Amino acid sequence: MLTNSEKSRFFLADLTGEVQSIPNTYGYISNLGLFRSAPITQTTFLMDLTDWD
Amino acid sequence: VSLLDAVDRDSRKAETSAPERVRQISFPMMYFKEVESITPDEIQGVRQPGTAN
Repeated sequence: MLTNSEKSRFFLADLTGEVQSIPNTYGYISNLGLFRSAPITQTTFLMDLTDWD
Repeated sequence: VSLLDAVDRDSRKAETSAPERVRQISFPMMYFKEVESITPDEIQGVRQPGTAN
């Protein structure tokens, strides 16, 4: 794979592939599966608490 | 050749012709020379004018 030289339109030079960088993504807690989905139809939800002795 | 001159009859007289001639000559000749060379630097990395890469 050849391309135009660095400073001339009449000379050729080779192109040795490419090198790539990608950001890190940890995502450790998400893999534990601790959280359970609970979709709702409204913009807020309620809950009730109780106890005795 | 040349024209004959009339001469008397009773008095025998005559005419004669001259001899021929010969020469010689020589010729030189012309000489021409040409030189050319090919070097690797004429090929290394030189793009073909009509096409890319």
